Amino acid sequence: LKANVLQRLIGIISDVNADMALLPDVLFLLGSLAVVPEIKTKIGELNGIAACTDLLQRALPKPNTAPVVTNVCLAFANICIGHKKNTEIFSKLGGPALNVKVLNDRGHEYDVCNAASVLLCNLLYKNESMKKLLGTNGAPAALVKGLSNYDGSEEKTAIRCLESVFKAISNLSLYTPNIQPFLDAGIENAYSTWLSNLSETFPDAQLETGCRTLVNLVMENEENNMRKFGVCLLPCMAVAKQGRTDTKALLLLLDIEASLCRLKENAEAFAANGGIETTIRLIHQFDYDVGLLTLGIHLLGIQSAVKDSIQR
Repeated sequence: LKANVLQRLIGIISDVNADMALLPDVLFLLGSLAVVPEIKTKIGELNGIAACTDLLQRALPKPNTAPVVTNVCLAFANICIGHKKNTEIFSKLGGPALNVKVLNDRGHEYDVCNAASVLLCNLLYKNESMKKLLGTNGAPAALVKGLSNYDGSEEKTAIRCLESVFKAISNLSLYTPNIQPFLDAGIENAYSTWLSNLSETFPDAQLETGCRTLVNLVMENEENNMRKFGVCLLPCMAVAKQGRTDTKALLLLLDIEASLCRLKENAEAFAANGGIETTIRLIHQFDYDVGLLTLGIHLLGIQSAVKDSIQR
């Protein structure tokens, strides 16, 4: 305080002609000092969040700003997390919408997408205020857009990105209010594209994180919703032929199917696409797995009702 460190960082952030190589590090340090709850509030008070929102605004359309945009987003995440007073200064500055803008306008950039998604989650934490706002802010859509924009790349950047987009989606869905938005946004069509573009090379850990949400999306037996996510059957099934050994991944993949196959339209599709054949091929390899057995026979139990299936 006596050396006016915060004001100095804050000033460099404000200097329209700041050194573009140093500024990432400036942003990172500011956010880091928020670790001491005193300085966190005092950044808010010393008009830091404003200097940061201004910088995000004048940096979004510029090129060669990826380091700057990610770090400002993260700084926001470390400054606002469970800090109502600082969260409110952010909201009154229109920061939620900025976040969504960052996802919508710069989802192609892996480091950026990642940081923006972290910000979202860091706001939702504790602040219900934040929960509702983002569901309406158009955030749900942006996330979905990103999922549907995944290129199936397998670089750490990309991977970490997804794991963060998915994390956001989940922490949003946590609030029942913000579920429906996602459905209007067409999450179903995105998940489908994701699975349909996946590879056997694709990391199993991610598959989990992903499917884990789908699982919840389709958990209840709302007939219409099963119809809604019907697009997710044939790709869920193609991805289970691939030949993985992650039991915890396959459990989800089949749980998706089991939920879905509570609809005769999908049960039949399952059957017609050699679902039952591949289900027993799977059950065999993994018959040590108490759960994947429990779910594979349950998934066959539906098929006694289906026609021309007992024969199959």
